[PDB]
Amino acid sequence: AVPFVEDWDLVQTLGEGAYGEVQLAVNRVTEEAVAVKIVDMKRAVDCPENIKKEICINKMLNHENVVKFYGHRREGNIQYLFLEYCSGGELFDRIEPDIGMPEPDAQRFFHQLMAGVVYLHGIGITHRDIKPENLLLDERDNLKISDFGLATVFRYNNRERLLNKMCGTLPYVAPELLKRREFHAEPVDVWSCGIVLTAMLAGELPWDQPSDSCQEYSDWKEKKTYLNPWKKIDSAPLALLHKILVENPSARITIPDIKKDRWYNKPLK
Ligand SMILES: C[C@H]1CC[C@@H](NCc2ccc3c(c2)Cc2c(-c4ccc(C(=O)O)cc4)n[nH]c2-3)CC1
Repeated sequence: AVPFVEDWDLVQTLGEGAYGEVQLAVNRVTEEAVAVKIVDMKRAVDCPENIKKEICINKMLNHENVVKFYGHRREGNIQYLFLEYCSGGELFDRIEPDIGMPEPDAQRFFHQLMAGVVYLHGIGITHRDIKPENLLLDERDNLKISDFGLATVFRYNNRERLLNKMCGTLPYVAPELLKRREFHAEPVDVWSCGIVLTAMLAGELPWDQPSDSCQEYSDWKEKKTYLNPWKKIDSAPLALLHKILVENPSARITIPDIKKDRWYNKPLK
């Protein structure tokens, strides 16, 4: 038994918000770095319930493109979650405003993103809030899906549960969430991934939200890809977006088919 190995020093605030804050912790002995999410179980139906679900889901996660879950510590009202420290930071910061990033980097990040999503969907888990700020990068620039505070189970005992809860982030949310009472979970995550792809290649989001009243969204459905925000995206990745950002979730391309898309399998480019 090595003394002090259980002592972690909080040396930097990684993130802060409703949930509370995320601090970088370094092991007193080994100097190992991890991310510690601090969530004060206040209110009632709030944290006490929400944080418990987030924990159960994290305990199911084990994939190279998903933030690792080390464990959790509860000290009365305060709840501590020991998660993977990704020194690379948020993919969000790798996105140059109005520019994006080199197509090959985006393709690489997109490959890793799909890998993570396939994994989650494979074990019946939907994230429900995929966006650049939740996509982390490690020291080698490997994409990691993070924050399962909005995640939930959509498949259990081989039976799919349709969803109806409106959650996520408007710019990334699928249109069916704003138009239908119930919807299939998977196409919703594929959609947000497409908006993330769009952001990586153009450095701007296509619309405030996917609805009629939204100008750019209507233009997209009218295929006005000329000059408009899609003007900055090469034709190959654009052909993929045309298949992902499809109004009808039933007609939307699935991940197995995205894996077959030409740009997706295009070397480097
Ligand atoms: C304070 C300044 C310097 C650091 C910057 N942040 C970069 C950064 C670097 C490494 C990070 C995170 C952010 C966020 C995070 C997480 C993380 C894991 C899991 C969750 C979650 O489960 O919700 C949230 C955040 N692990 N590693 C990191 C912000 C301004």
